Amino acid sequence: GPDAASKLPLVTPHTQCRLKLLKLERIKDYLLMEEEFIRNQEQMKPLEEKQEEERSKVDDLRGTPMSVGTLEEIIDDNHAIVSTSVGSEHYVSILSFVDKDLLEPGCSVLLNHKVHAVIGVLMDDTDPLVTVMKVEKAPQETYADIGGLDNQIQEIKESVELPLTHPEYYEEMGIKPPKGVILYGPPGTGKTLLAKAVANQTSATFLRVVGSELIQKYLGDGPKLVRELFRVAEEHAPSIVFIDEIDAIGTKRYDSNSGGEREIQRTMLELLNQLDGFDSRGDVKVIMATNRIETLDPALIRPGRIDRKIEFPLPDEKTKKRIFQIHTSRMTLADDVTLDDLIMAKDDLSGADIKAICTEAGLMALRERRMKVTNEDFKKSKENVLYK
Amino acid sequence: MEEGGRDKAPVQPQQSPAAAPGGTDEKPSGKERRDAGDKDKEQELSEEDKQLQDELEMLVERLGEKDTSLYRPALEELRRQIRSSTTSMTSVPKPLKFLRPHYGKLKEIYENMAPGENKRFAADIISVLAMTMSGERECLKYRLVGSQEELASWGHEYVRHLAGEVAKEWQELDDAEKVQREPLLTLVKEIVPYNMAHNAEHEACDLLMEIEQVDMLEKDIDENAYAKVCLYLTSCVNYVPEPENSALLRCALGVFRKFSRFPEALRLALMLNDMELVEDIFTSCKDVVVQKQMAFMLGRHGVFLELSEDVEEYEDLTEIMSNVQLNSNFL
Ligand SMILES: Nc1ncnc2c1ncn2[C@@H]1O[C@H](COP(=O)(O)OP(=O)(O)OP(=O)(O)O)[C@@H](O)[C@H]1O
Ligand SMILES: [Mg+2]
Repeated sequence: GPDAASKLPLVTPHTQCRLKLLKLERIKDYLLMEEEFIRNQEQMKPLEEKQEEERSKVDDLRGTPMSVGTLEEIIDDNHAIVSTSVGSEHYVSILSFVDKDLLEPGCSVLLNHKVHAVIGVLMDDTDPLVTVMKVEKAPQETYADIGGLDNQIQEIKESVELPLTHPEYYEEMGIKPPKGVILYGPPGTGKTLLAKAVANQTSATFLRVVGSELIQKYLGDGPKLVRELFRVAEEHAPSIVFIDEIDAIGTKRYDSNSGGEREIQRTMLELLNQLDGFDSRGDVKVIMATNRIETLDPALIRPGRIDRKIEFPLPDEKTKKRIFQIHTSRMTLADDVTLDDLIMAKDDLSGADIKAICTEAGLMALRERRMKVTNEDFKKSKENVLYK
Repeated sequence: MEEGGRDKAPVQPQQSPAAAPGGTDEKPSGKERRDAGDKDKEQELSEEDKQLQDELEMLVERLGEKDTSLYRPALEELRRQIRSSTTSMTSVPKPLKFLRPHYGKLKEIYENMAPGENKRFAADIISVLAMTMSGERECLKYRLVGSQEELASWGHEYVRHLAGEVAKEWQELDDAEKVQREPLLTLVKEIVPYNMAHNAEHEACDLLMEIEQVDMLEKDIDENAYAKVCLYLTSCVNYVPEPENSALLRCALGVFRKFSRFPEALRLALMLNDMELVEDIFTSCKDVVVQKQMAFMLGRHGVFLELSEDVEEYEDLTEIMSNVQLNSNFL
């Protein structure tokens, strides 16, 4: 609603231009007349104080044991039906003291404890679902840290980050930004790394959900979480929703699923609507990451739902060296290990294997209370990770 | 009060400047020779801002606050040589040593004499030399004088020549957004005689560059909104924007014609002798401009019809203008 700050962010002069001065003095004159305008009338008309008298009378009209209940329906204004504490419905009378605006059908209502009526709305406790996927800040991974993938970082920048920092570009050519991005590649290529990189330099509520939690126990509590996921995203202003391992909504079978595949499909048919249905969309951008782009219904990937398909290949030899350097940056090597010699250990190392080598190297140096990794540590590190 | 690393530099060359009080006796010729040569080399190392903090500037800041307060009027003698050197050190400490409420008694310190040819010194600097201080001072002293002592000596009119000089160079200094800086100073001064001051400012600015005058008109729109309570600047304020957009500027006149409507739209004395001035803008936006001025359209045909020769067609044109082209085209 209204914003307490930012009375007039007219910083267009951005200098000592006199235009800044004229507006400021305007309020000062209005303030002066208001001062004696309120106190003067507050003496010969000592009916309402507006500071202690106003609040006082309403409190008496309220009750000491204020009740809490659920508003069930909105009958004509000044009248509503509110569900009592346990199981009863009362045709209460709405009092004007309430804002009369936050009366959503089912949020909350405060009622007098004897003549039950509407006395006031109650803000709804942050539902546990919102807190579950409300990623605050990406801990450490920056955007120059990712390294390697270069032509693939421009697509994500140009779909989920540019339209929020420089909208003019998709503002003068009359082109709406590409709807979504789907990331696909072998197991371990930076798919999620780039996914959390965008969360770093972003100004929107990031939400993350893995494909495995989209499949639930009871029937119907399937394509109902999908509705909740996109209901939270809309309520939270600009937001990037990240679905990870989307290939778990029909690639993995779980006994907890009361309904079998037939139930999982209806989850997809609800996810299909939530990405492109005849409802309004607003500002919500979907990033889907998967390691098997060939095992999902070719309608979830239809242009319009997800537009830009980004392909993540196994690291190139030149990029392999960059991966080692970034991961080994904060490591006191023993000027005896050569990075180039370990670049060729197996025909194709994902890159997540590179970090595994550089992380097991340290654990192989801790065992000897040594703060310098030698070629022996890496040699045994390169065998304990990608061999067994 | 202390120095490090480069301590040697500020030690040897400072004894002579500090020896001035003791060098004025028995050494009549020593002082003059050193000053002449030091001036040339000083500017080379000053124009470059390679040091965040000025080491030399702070040294004199202390003794200059009190020494200059009583020494300046101590002599009160006009000398050809002393005046040039004296004015040099007055401007340097103004921004920092002088506090905001100190220009009340500063009228006699700067009005009496000018700093020689400081114009060259005010061109290299962008906005930090004297632009901030110069404008603020005139906003207070002048107003009080005109309240009851508007009649004064010729000194009041001397400052008029000063105003014109500044505007001629600020616009082209950088061609950046700072161009809009000039109008602020002229507004405060000459509240009543605003027209006379503006006549000189735009006389030279328009000739220097042609197209860079359009941006100026924009600042005029918002300026008039914050007018005075008294109903005295409702007519004079609306006349200034006209002369600039005349034949002295681009002949588009699209905004010129609109400018006449501000003075309550007194059509009897603003454009009544304006349509026939050009006689060659019939196909231009001249016709369209009047199409948004439904204030004196009834009397338009009173003079236009009697012409019967200024226009190729004089009867058919008027008929098809009212609503013939409005409803038919859309449907
Ligand atoms: N190209 C790369 N550049 C930098 N780090 C990489 C790269 N590829 C993998 N990594 C590292 O691999 C580690 C573990 O795997 P990672 O999180 O990157 O997997 P992923 O590529 O997103 O794959 P998946 O979708 O299978 O989870 C990450 O912490 C990341 O730093
Ligand atoms: Mg992943």
